[PDB]
Amino acid sequence: KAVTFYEDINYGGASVSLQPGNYTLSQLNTAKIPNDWMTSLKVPSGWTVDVYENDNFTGTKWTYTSDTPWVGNDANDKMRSVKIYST
Amino acid sequence: KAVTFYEDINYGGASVSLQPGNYTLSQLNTAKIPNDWMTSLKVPSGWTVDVYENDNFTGTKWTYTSDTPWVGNDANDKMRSVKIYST
Ligand SMILES: [Ca+2]
Ligand SMILES: [Ca+2]
Repeated sequence: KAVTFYEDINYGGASVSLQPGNYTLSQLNTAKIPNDWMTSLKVPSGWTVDVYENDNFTGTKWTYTSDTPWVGNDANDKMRSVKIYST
Repeated sequence: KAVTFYEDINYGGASVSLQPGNYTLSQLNTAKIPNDWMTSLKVPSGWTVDVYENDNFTGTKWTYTSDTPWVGNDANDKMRSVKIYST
């Protein structure tokens, strides 16, 4: 079980999987996730993904609790930090 | 659906709408919300707005879960950071 983040719409392009945790921009980059890059994601059942517009879990927050082929026009290519929960 | 913050009592004066997220003072300013300015707000049903006296989600916290024509004497013109939840 992991959250997989995808570069392109409908789970296309480059992908990176992450376990639960609170990942800053620098930490995302080390995990090979660039800024302003995420477009779709797969979320395990029962899990929560809080996607933040700015670093350090600030700015607009978009929340996903299931597989999402398109994050929305506002959220597209905006992720700079993320909190992942298995609850 | 958005939280709309208003300059004056009873939803008067300048207004700015924000999606869920954790907004610092600088982020509020970029969204055109000055410090010590907010007097009333509209909150979508089921949402929570935590209004903080100081930057970075510290100091006194005032909580609103419905449309509020007057934030209260203590809370008036004090917002410097805010957390908005759709839950
Ligand atoms: Ca993309
Ligand atoms: Ca005011």
